[PDB]
Amino acid sequence: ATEFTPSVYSLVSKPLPSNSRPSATLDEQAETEDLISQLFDLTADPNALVSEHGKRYSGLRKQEHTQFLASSFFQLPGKFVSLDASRPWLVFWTVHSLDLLGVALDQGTKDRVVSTLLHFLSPKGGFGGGPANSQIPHLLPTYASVCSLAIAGNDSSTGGWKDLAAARQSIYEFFMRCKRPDGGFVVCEGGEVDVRGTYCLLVVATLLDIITPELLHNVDKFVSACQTYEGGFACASFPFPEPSCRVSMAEAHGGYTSCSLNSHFLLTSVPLPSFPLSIDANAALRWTVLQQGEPIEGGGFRGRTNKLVDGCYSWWVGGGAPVAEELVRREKSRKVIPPIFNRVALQEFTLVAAQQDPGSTGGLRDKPGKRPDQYHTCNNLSGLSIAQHKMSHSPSTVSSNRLKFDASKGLPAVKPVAPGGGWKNEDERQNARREIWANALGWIEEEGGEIIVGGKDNRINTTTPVFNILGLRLKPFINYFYCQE
Amino acid sequence: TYIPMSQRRSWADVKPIMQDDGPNPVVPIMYSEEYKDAMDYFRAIAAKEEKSERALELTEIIVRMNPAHYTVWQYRFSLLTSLNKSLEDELRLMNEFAVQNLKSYQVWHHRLLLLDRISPQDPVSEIEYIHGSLLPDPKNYHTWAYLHWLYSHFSTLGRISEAQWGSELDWCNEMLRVDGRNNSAWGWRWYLRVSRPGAETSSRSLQDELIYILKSIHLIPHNVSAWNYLRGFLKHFSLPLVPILPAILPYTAFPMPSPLPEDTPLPVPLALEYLADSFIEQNRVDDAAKVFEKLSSEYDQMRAGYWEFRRRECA
Ligand SMILES: N#Cc1ccc(Cn2cncc2CN2CCN(c3cccc(Cl)c3)C(=O)C2)cc1
Ligand SMILES: CC(C)=CCC/C(C)=C/CC/C(C)=C/COP(=O)(O)OP(=O)(O)O
Ligand SMILES: OC[C@H]1O[C@@](CO)(O[C@H]2O[C@H](CO)[C@@H](O)[C@H](O)[C@H]2O)[C@@H](O)[C@@H]1O
Ligand SMILES: OC[C@H]1O[C@@](CO)(O[C@H]2O[C@H](CO)[C@@H](O)[C@H](O)[C@H]2O)[C@@H](O)[C@@H]1O
Ligand SMILES: OC[C@H]1O[C@@](CO)(O[C@H]2O[C@H](CO)[C@@H](O)[C@H](O)[C@H]2O)[C@@H](O)[C@@H]1O
Ligand SMILES: O=S(=O)(O)C[C@H](O)CNC1CCCCC1
Ligand SMILES: O=S(=O)(O)C[C@H](O)CNC1CCCCC1
Ligand SMILES: O=S(=O)(O)C[C@H](O)CNC1CCCCC1
Ligand SMILES: [Zn+2]
Repeated sequence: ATEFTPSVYSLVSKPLPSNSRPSATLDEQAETEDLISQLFDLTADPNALVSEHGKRYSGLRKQEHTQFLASSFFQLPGKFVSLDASRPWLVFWTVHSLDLLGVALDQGTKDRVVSTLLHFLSPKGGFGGGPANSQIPHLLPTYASVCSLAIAGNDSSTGGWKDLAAARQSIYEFFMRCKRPDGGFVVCEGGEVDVRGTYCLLVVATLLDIITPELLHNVDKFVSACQTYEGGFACASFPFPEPSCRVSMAEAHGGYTSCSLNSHFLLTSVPLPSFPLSIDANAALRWTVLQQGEPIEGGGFRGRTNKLVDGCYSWWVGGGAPVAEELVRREKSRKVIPPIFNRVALQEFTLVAAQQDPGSTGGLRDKPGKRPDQYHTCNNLSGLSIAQHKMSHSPSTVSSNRLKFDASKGLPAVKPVAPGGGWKNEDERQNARREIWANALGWIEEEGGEIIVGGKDNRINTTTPVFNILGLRLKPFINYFYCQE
Repeated sequence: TYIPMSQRRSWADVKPIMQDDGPNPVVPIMYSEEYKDAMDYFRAIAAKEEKSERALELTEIIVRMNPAHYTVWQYRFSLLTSLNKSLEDELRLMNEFAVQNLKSYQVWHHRLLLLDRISPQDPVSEIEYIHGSLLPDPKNYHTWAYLHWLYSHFSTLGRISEAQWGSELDWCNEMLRVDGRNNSAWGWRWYLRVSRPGAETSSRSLQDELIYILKSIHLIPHNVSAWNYLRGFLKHFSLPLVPILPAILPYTAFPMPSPLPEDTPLPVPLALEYLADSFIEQNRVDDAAKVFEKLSSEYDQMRAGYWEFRRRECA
C-alpha cells in the first residue's frame, strides 16, 4: 500500500540547488526549507515503533484543534472585521473541520448556525457575507452557507433545508444575473469574474436541482481556456472579439486549478450535446503532482511554481488529484494501481509541520512561523482526509444510482429567464436530473485504500472530492432536494 | 475622542439601521465603535439608495477599516458614476490605498472598473504604475492578472502600439534577468510571445524563442519555471523533442550547457522527463519505461507513484 509513497524520514533532505545563481525566490525558498526541515528533525517519525526519546510527538491533537475552533466560534475580537464580508466562511471552516474531527454539535448550537445563515439569505436570491440588510448576495458565501446548511441543518421546520427549497427560483435568478455571455460569472453585482465564482455556483446549482441549459452555456469554454501551458488553471480567460479566441489571464494556481477541475467535473455529468469542451487532463495531473514539495520542505503542496509550500494547498492541490486522476482514466478508456501523489508525505507535512506547537492555542497553519487560523485548519484537514482515504469515482456506483433514481419525485422545475432557456422537454430534464444526481453520489471510499500515517488515532472522516463535505452530509442533503430520500 | 454620527448635525436626518443578525448568531465580531456606527448609517444610506457626497465619504471610511467589504465597494462605484466624480482622482486614491497597505480582490476590481470607464486613448501611464507596483511584490497574483487584463482589453480597442508591445517585452526580460525563478514573469512572457492574438510566431521567431528558453535553462538548470515553459512551448507548436535533445542530454547524466555551473547535482528530474518523453516520440516504449522507473525509484522519489504510472503507461 505504501510501496510508492515513501516517508519524508526515509528520504534524503537537501536544499533546492542554486546553480550558482542566487535570486529573491531562492532566498525565500532556502529560508522556508530551514524552517520545515528543522521541525522535522525535532519531531519523532510518525511511522516509527520506537518513538524516540526527547522528540516531539506528531499525533493529531484533535482536542487542541477542537478548542481552537470553539474559542472563536461564539465571539471574535474587533480585528476580525477584515473577515466581516466572509462570516459564512468562518461558519463553514468551523463546522466542516468539526465534522472531519468527528466532533458533534448539539441541536441547540446547530439551530444557531442555521438561524445565522438564514439571515444572510436575500429574498432576491443568494447569500451574502452578512445579514441581508447589510450585505448583497455573492457566489462565494452562497457556496459556504449552502455547504454549512448541509453540515448543520436538517429537514424539519427549523432545519433550514426547507428555506433553501423555497429559495430555489430566487437563487437561480441570482445565478442568471451573474452570468456573462462568454461563460464567466461575476461573483456579485459589479464584482470580479473568475473560476471561484463558477465553482461555487456549479456546486450549489448541482445540489439544489437548478441546472438549465441557459445557465451553462459557454461555462465549459470559459473554464477550459483557463488552462495554462503549465497544465494547471488560471483565475480567468479573456474572450477576444462568438469570440475569436480565449486566453488565460495569469499563472496556474492551486486554488484556481481546484476550482477549474471541480467545475469541469460537475459539467461532465450534464448531458448536453458536445458538452463540456474538453480540458487537458494529463497536463492537469502533471501540474498537480509537480506541486508536491521535496522532502526538505516536508512533502506539502505549493500553490504555484517557484513559490512556497503551504498547508492549505493540501486541499486545493491534493483534493484536485482524484478529480484529475478520474478524468485521465476516462480519456484513456475513450481511446481504448499505485497512488498518484505521495499520500504518506502529505500526512507527515500535516502532522509534523502544519499543527500548532502542542500545549498552546491549537489549530492548523500555513507553515511553521505562521499563526494558525480557521481557513488553514479547514483546508489542512480537508487535504489530510484526501491523503488518508483513497477516493474514487465509481462507474458501477453511478450505475446503481441510475437504477434507483425516481424521476417522478422532485421539486418544481425552475422557470428559465429566456423562454427557450430551459430543457427541450421533460424527458431530457429528467435524464439530466438523473445524471447530475447519480454522478454527484458517485464518489466512494476504496476498500483497502486507507493509509493512516501514525496509527488509527490520527484518522479523520472522509471528505468528498469536488464538494468538500462528508459523504454522510452530501447524501441526505442532495436526496432532499431531488426528493430521493 | 470619536464623535458618534447621531450627534453630528450633517447626519441628523438619517435614522440608522441595526445589523439584522437574528437571535444569538454564531461567529459574531465585536465591531469597534467606529465600524458599527459607520455600518449602521451605511445600512440606512443604502436602503434609501442615497447618492450623495456624504454617502461617498462614508464608503471611504468603511473600506479603510475593511478593504474586503464588497457591498460597500459596489456602492462606492455607483456613487462615483451617479455624482459624475473625477475617476482620475479616484485612481490616485487607489494608488494611496496600495501605499497604505490596503488591498483585496475588491480594490483590484475597482481599479479595473475605473480604467474600463476612463478608457484612456493611451494606457501607458497605468502600465507604468503597474510595473512600479510590482517592485516590492514581484509575484502578486492580482497585479499580474490585472496587467493581463489591461493589455488584453486595450488591445481589442486597437490602443496598444508595436512600440508599446516592444517595451513590454523589454520590461519582462528585465524581470526575468532580476529573478529567473519568477514564474509570474515567465507567464507574462508566454502571453507576450505565444498566446496574445498579435504575437509574432514565424519560423525564425520560434527559433529565437527556443534560444532564449535553452539559455535560461543553461543559466539555472534546476529552474522548474524554465522547464515547464520549454515543454509548454514545444507542445503548443507541435515541435519534436529529439532535435533539441543534445542541449538537454548533459542534465540526464542551439545553445549548449556551460563545465556546468557549481551546485548543479545531476540528474535534473525534469531533464529525465524530457529524455523519457523523447523516447516515446521515437516509439521506444521500453527505453522510456526505464527512465520513468529510475525517476520513481532513485531520482524523483517524492513522485514515486506518478512516475510508476507513467512507466506502466509505456508497458
Ligand atoms: N479566495 C481566495 C484566496 C485568495 C488568496 C489565498 C492565498 N492564501 C493562501 N494561504 C493563505 C492565503 C491568504 N488568504 C487567506 C484566506 N482567504 C480567504 C478569505 C475568504 C474566503 C476564502 Cl475561500 C479565502 C484570503 O482571501 C487570503 C487563498 C484564498
Ligand atoms: C472556492 C474558493 C473561494 C477557492 C479559492 C481557492 C484559492 C486558494 C485561491 C487563491 C487565489 C490567489 C490570488 C492566490 C495567491 O495568493 P498568495 O500569493 O498570497 O499565495 P501563494 O504565494 O501560495 O501563491
Ligand atoms: O498502513 C496501513 C494501516 O496500518 C496502520 C495500523 O493499522 O498504521 C501503520 O501504517 C502507517 C502508514 O504506513 C504507519 O504510519 C504506522 O506507523 C503503522 O502502524 C493504519 O494506521 C494504516 O491505515
Ligand atoms: O450601488 C447601489 C445601486 O445598485 C443597485 C443595482 O444596480 O442596487 C444594489 O445595491 C443596493 C444597495 O446595496 C441593494 O439594496 C440592491 O439589492 C442591489 O441590487 C441600484 O438599485 C442602487 O442604486
Ligand atoms: O544529489 C542529488 C540526488 O540526491 C537525491 C536523493 O538521493 O535527491 C536529493 O537532492 C535533491 C537536490 O539535488 C533534492 O531535490 C531532493 O529532494 C533530495 O532527495 C536524488 O534524487 C538526486 O539525484
Ligand atoms: O489534543 S490532544 O493533544 O490530543 C489532548 C490534550 O493534549 C489533553 N491532554 C491532557 C493533559 C493532561 C492529562 C490528560 C490529557
Ligand atoms: O430586495 S431584497 O434584496 O430582498 C432586500 C434589500 O434589497 C437589501 N438591500 C440591502 C441594503 C443595505 C446594504 C445591503 C443590501
Ligand atoms: O489502532 S492502531 O493504529 O493499531 C494503534 C493506536 O491508534 C495508537 N494510538 C496511540 C495510543 C497511545 C497514545 C498515542 C496514540
Ligand atoms: Zn495557505
